[PDB]
Amino acid sequence: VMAILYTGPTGNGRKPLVLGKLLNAPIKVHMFHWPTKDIQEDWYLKLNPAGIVPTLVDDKGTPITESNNILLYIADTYDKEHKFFYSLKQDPKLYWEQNELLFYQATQFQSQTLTIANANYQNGHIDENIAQYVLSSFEKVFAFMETKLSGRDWFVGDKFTIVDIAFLVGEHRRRERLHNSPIWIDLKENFPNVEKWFQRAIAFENVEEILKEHAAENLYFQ
Amino acid sequence: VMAILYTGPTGNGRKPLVLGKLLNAPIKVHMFHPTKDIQEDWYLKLNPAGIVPTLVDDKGTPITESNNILLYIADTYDKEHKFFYSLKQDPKLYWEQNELLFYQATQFQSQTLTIANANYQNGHIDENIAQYVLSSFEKVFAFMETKLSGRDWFVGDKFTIVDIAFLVGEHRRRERLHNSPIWIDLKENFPNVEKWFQRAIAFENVEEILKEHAAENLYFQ
Ligand SMILES: [Cl-]
Ligand SMILES: [Cl-]
Ligand SMILES: [Cl-]
Repeated sequence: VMAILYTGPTGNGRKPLVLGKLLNAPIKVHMFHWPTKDIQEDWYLKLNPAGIVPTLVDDKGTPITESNNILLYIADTYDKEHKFFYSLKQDPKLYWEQNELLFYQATQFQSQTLTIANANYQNGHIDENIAQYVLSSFEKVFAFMETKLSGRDWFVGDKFTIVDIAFLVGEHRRRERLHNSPIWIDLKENFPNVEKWFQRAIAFENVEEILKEHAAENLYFQ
Repeated sequence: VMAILYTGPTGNGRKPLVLGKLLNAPIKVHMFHPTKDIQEDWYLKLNPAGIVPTLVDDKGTPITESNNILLYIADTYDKEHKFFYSLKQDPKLYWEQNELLFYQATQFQSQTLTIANANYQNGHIDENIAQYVLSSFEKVFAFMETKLSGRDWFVGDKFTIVDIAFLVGEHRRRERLHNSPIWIDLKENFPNVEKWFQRAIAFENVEEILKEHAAENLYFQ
């Protein structure tokens, strides 16, 4: 009956978690320990054959998967005032900007950087070849974000939206996990628009409090 | 006036090309001539990421990200919903459609094919990356094999933009990785996926559209 969000304290897991809480949506949260063998169990793979978090099981029992897609689903379903997103009829221009940035955040930020790094981290090391790939990918993503954020406060329209949630959660994760790594980049110096935007996004309502609930340590690097 | 699709001949680029051509949509296509054209100022104004493809709509607005362009062209030009499911009409299939477009872009392309293509140069790829790429493809194909079990198409009962997204990625995988250390033959372990790929390229004139390369002289095709 009631919707259930199965998730973990990760760059992808935290996105719909933040949105659901900002909306006070009737969504029960099942927070996995991290890492967990639960997502390899039969019952989970039935909900999400990709074997990744998060999964939202909706109020009819159907799984919705892919973090940035779940953002869209939760907004459409529970954000009745459109506080955190733009609908196609509401404002088509902004709707398409929102959609493209959710694809971009997923592919060019999360997938190209954090997911690749974590998949190739073992025993306190990421191989130099992968490490440089990831570093160059971060360089590209930050150049893009810096440009997009030029002359504005938020990614889309004139307010904090699901696009800001997607980007802020990835960036918060990067700072949480990679500050002590060979692939750290300090934004203060070369990407001032992104830094300014991050600080205002993390400061929005209770976003920071939500993210702190299951705070993680930096990855160890020899 | 007319919408314009700027592309190359790539895993992302052919997706909106295929849909547009299948719809006989009023979209002019310009293929750039390995190119640094996409670093030019006018192009960066349309797509600050400096990549292809970009669709500029009939009002001068750029739409980016291949799988998103699929959705936009479908909403805009697919009046009869031949190639997609709308949220209003079929919300259940709409969300399955949306999640698979995210999957194809992230797990198939970004996390796997893109990494493979970038790191396989001049017939060589570092062993550690090759191993990452192979394990990733094995997982993705297994997923697709599961999704396609007892089905002809990825979503609903017809060829859709999800099939377009997956087929273009698979076409590009074959075009670049066939004679390499990270080749995988689907016939061997993924027969559902092989059968689906053949069915998808055989759909209408898909195979023809995929053969299209830049015109020699003319700006548009
Ligand atoms: Cl996602
Ligand atoms: Cl895409
Ligand atoms: Cl990509």
